[PDB]
Amino acid sequence: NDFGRFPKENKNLIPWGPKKGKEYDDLFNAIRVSDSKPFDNKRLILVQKWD
RNA sequence: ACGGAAACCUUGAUUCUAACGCUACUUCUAAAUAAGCGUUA
Repeated sequence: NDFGRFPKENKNLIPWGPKKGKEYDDLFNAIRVSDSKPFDNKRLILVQKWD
């Protein structure tokens, strides 16, 4: 989206939301990702950032 | 020492019976708690 002070993403490129008088066209409402069953704290470590 | 005197337009009566402010309607739609590590030493 170049119509602005600095560029940003075009959120309307993949259509989402309801439209007035138009058929519902949300693709990523059809993809529904559930979360995980909780795992244990025995699987956790204390890593550090290296660049 | 009057066409005059005496005489309640009065008694008893429920503006009452029956009737759902009800029927239908997702607070809904997309969205990684994530990005940047320069320069000096």
